[PDB]
Amino acid sequence: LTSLDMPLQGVSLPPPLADKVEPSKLQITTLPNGLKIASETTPNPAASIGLYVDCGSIYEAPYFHGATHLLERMAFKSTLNRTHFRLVREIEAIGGNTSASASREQMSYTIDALKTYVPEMVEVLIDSVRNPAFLDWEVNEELRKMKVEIAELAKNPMGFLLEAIHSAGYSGPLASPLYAPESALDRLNGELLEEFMTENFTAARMVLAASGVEHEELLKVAEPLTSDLPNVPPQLAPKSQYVGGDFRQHTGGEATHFAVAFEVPGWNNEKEAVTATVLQMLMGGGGSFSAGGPGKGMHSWLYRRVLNEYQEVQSCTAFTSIFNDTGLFGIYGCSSPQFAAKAIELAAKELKDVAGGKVNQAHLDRAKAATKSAVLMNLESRMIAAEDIGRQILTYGERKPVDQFLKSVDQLTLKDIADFTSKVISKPLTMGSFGDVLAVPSYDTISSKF
Amino acid sequence: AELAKNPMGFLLEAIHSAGYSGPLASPLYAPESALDRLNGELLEEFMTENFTAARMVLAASGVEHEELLKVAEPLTSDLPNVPPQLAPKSQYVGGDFRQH
Amino acid sequence: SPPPPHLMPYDHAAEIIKNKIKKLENPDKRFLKYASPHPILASHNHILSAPETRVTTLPNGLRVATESNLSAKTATVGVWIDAGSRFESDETNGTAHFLEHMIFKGTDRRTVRALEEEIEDIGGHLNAYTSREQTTYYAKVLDSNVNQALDVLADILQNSKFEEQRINRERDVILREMQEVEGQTDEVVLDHLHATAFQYTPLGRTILGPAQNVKSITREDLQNYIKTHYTASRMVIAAAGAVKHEEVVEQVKKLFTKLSSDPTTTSQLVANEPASFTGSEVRMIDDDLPLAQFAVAFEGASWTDPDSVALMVMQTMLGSWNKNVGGGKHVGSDLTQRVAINEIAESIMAFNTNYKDTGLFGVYAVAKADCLDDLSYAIMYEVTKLAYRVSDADVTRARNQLKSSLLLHMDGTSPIAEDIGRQLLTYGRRIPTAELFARIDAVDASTVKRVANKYIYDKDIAISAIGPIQDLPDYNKFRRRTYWNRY
Amino acid sequence: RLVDPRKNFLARMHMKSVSNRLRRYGLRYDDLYDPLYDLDIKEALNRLPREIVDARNQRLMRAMDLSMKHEYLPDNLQAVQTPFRSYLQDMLALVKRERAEREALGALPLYQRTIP
Amino acid sequence: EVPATVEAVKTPNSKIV
Ligand SMILES: [Zn+2]
Repeated sequence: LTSLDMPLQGVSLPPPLADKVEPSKLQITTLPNGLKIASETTPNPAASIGLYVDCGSIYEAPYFHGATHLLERMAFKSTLNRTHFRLVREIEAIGGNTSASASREQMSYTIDALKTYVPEMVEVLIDSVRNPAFLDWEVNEELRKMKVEIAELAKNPMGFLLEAIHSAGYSGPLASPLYAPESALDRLNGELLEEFMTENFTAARMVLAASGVEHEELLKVAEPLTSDLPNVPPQLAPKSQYVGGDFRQHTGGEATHFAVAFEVPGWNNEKEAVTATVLQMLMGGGGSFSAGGPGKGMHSWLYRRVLNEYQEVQSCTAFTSIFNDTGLFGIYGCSSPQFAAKAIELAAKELKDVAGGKVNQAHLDRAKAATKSAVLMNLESRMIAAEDIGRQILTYGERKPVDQFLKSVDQLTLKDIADFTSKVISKPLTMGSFGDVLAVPSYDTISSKF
Repeated sequence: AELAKNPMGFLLEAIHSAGYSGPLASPLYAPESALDRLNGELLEEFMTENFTAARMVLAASGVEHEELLKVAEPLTSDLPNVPPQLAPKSQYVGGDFRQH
Repeated sequence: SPPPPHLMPYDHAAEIIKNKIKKLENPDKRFLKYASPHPILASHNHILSAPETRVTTLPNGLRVATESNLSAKTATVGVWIDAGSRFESDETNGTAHFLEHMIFKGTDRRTVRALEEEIEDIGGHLNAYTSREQTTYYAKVLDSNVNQALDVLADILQNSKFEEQRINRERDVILREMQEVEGQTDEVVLDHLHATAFQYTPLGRTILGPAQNVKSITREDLQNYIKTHYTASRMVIAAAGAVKHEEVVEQVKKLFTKLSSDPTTTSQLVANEPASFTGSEVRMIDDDLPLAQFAVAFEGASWTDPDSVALMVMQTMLGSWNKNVGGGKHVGSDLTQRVAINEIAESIMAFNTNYKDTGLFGVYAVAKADCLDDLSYAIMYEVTKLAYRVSDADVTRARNQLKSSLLLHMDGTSPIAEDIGRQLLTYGRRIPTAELFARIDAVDASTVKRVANKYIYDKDIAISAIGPIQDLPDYNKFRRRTYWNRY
Repeated sequence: RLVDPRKNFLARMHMKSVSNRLRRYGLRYDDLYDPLYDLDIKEALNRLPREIVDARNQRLMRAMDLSMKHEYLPDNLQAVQTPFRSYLQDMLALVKRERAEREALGALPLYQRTIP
Repeated sequence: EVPATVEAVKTPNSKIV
């Protein structure tokens, strides 16, 4: 043909889009069985359709340990109406991509394709979640690849520590592992998965959020496939109690790790969530294992203090894991196997320093701008937009505007940062270490620092 | 590897390190990471500075003292007289073990 | 009397499994209405509408390209430069990467801390990336700070200080980076593949360069590099998101005044120092690594060659896969099917790399030592099959997947700005989606066979392997497996 | 069909003779289906629950022991045999259906026989 | 010092003899 530097002759060019497009408004339709369908029209030619369920490992207790992550692996397999092979072929015929995510309190199933294939996407997604066949050979295959997915867990110190301190920080449902032990998997099978899914996957616990489709077409395709679902009355998620705790696996060798965490308010309580996010940005930090790209957190308190005043540190940053009614704010760290005590001292001192009020307004504005730009930028993505719609309609049912969050960020003073950090570290701490723990101090000594 | 099969001894070992701080919290059963570094020279350095005469007792039940001394003295009298070192001090602090 | 068929435990289990199978025997047709496993070529030039991409050329040859989304709250603004390691010399090799390290190190107006404090005070991000033929510096900022980001970029490009102590500190940072070339084995394998495939050409040099060059780097070296290469006709300023073309053009006209205007032009540079392919291999045998990684490649196509689109379709046909993919045994790609069905790799990935005058088309795989022989057979078989047997269904499915991936990956201001800059550098224009789709659907089975017979059939290959690779087949066996003697 | 015992009496004699020959050894008709005969049988057997396959294998061992000894089952044991109780045919048919679906869409086979 | 194989693996050479 012609070289790509010359325009192709005889091509029908569609008219250009306007430089200013009026945003669309979320439409939320509730079915009599309690299932909510939401969508927003989008100018780009991509559609993201997801199903979000308020099930998770907080429902496995006591007899379904490991069911959530197995269900995550068993997504988009053989249905009662279609084989796995046929379903993969239908997804690939329209250039689609599937994904499933499992959390302690939420599961999601998403498909992404061009917006002209919405009926196929909706049909394949509902068949998948409503009609799993749970064939024994498919379950056994996904269980072998679950053993690898759990054994390679020790290769991610941040993730391993995060789960470990979730286990050591709570007592009730939140303490149930999201990565079940190997003994807990020799019991799981197709009958168990079916019994678990039928109990928890109800219409009033499920949201169909579709970013990039007209609501009329989505309703026309999805209504005949979800109304059959019966009305199941709304139960209550179980309660979890935050306690203290220490996690310690002395493996020996080198390259110790740790994570000191405290309790923070959940997603409910909508002024302090923000105080936690802005705190996380304020401490900030970085992985300290790679570099490249200014503005990623090189001038936060954690970075500028540890990585610019004390060498031989392999990782140091802050994390956050907020649930509906509770959360975990903490600080990571790698250090060196004998430098561990000094590392924990540094971390505790930093928490105490922001607790007292040793942070100036310049850093507060810096962290505030970082929070606002992080939230606004992460909404550039269509995937994140759809997932946010689904999660927020599952949790609040409203999809609160981002502007309210932006004002709370810009209503934060130093007195707020100070009182919240003071409250957070006045409560029991969750300590977790992984590697060589012999030189790592005790739980009591670290607890006495705060 | 064949130690978790006995919960008694496994817990008895774990609560030594979970309750003491310092030398007495050092495992008698080392993890399978300090083993990849153990070699004959590391054991020879450990033995030369620890297996000294003043820390050694030769005890016999069923033997006469005379010829026992007769045999033992030429094989041990040439050990150097080294000063007694103070025992490393441990501290009971209390603590918690756990593994699911 | 025999027992009834639920007394014995095994009979009961047989009954249960038989009942499940009968349940699967009768499908429900409400869920079988729309989706089809057969791929169909579809024309949907209506949804393909997009905002206009405005391109303005300044009097000095500078180009400003914007994609306006005024509903967006953010923007991405940056500079894309037709410069990289390929346009250096042997003794200057590594200078571009050193400049990438040194560019955020302060200017006459701003010191390192001022620059970081200005940026992260608005919550912005500053990114620098250099490759063999392309260099880009860009900022992700809120809609308000477009002018500030443009000022920051113009200042760092035109008025950098390059302090000698800063240069010496970065010298040791980069020297340690060279001493720590490990842990990223994919990047190492591709570097060695480039080095052996493009032997004795500028394209074969690494971005990092040799240690003696970084040791010898001084201020005047960096200033001479910027003077030689960062010229108006080689630079594109690209903005996407909440930006107006006119304001960006005015700001660029105000700020980008003291450029170089060197007459050196990229087409002449490529002409006098061309890149050629040399059939060859490098085998880094290390029997302590747990996994082997290798790449096999043919000489590919340049950016502007019409066959590049067909090579993209062919790359989609070969596909990519790793052990965490759920349905590798069922995909349209026969290579992925073979790998997933027989468990003969940890990961497989087909690549199509384009440059100004040549390219690389090949497969990268990670596998255990004992799988290597079968894996190599499968890769060569499925690549050579493209010259002999191509089904209409496979090429249709690959066309659909390629169009979908091209449109789906283009989400966010940063990917759009990168697409604008890359296209303006490689094509001289941003190819509209309808034209790209029309070029893609012109690739039929006969087109794939023709392109494969031009690039793959009976052709020299370049191999780069590292790890327990003693059972990886030698160069003659890979070379023999490029044709089929039964045809 | 002519192979229907209810409709054709010749098929009734055939089924009676086959059942009597199977009952002398305690074998089910599905026990005659060998994994080595086709990869479809092998796949169907691999998809069955373990206790069923163990029962099949035990019946095969019992039949081989009887055949080696030039003996039949005792009549008390023969009275409780169910020679035509199936455990394999439905799974075999499902495997065949999946194989045909793979072939129709142009996919590679999930398994193949070795060339001797 | 660094052995030759490590140096070769760490430094791709486009001037191979
Ligand atoms: Zn670098």
